[PDB]
Amino acid sequence: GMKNFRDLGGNKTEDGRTVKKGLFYRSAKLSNLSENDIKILKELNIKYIFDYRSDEEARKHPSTIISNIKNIRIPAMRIEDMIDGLFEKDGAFNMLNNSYYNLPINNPSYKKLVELIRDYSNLPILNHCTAGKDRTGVGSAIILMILGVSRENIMKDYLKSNDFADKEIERFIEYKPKFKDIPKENLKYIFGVNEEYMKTAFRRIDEEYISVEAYLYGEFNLNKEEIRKLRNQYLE
Ligand SMILES: [Cl-]
Ligand SMILES: [Cl-]
Ligand SMILES: [Cl-]
Ligand SMILES: [Cl-]
Repeated sequence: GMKNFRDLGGNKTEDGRTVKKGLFYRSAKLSNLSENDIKILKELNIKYIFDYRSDEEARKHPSTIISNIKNIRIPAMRIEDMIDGLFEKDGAFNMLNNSYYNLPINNPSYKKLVELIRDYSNLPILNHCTAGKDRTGVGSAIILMILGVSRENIMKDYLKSNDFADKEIERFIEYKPKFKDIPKENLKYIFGVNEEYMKTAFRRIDEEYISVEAYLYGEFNLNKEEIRKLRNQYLE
């Protein structure tokens, strides 16, 4: 089917409301969808699929076409080798952390995503990258910030990608049995997500802005009254 897929609805906000279901979805890539997968997405009435991937990723893994669903792609970024040097100075843990540091500020992809979600007529939307975990992690976190979800609850939704990671780790060990005794928690830094990555994205926000509200105003021109309006539309 479709991997790492979930509705952001049901998350609690700091003001006591809950995000409405059926408006914001996130997933991993949408290539080689079955006709049943297409039926699911059509029955959810999704209007836009928002793709964070690079030109090369989209060329190698084109999304399946769905009648009546419009696709918008804007790149949000500018295995054996990763495993060996995983924790070294220039290794994959440090490099992925650095990617998260660079994601939330001056991002043309997230700016377009926020522009889309500012109008109810554009919803429902689905946002995805390749694994649905890093670029979609920060983009979905931004949606949740706009909606008023706490950092603790943003982190919980972010870490849900580790269920997909567990399946990806098993798939990888089938491909390369020589790594069957690498600690699974170590492979999760590559195939999954970790609190430090999202904390690095938060830290960039906090270094640049005194509050999440200031960040949303500075990066997306979302003033307080506009945030109030969106919350009244999208929360129950
Ligand atoms: Cl999954
Ligand atoms: Cl900016
Ligand atoms: Cl092997
Ligand atoms: Cl944490």
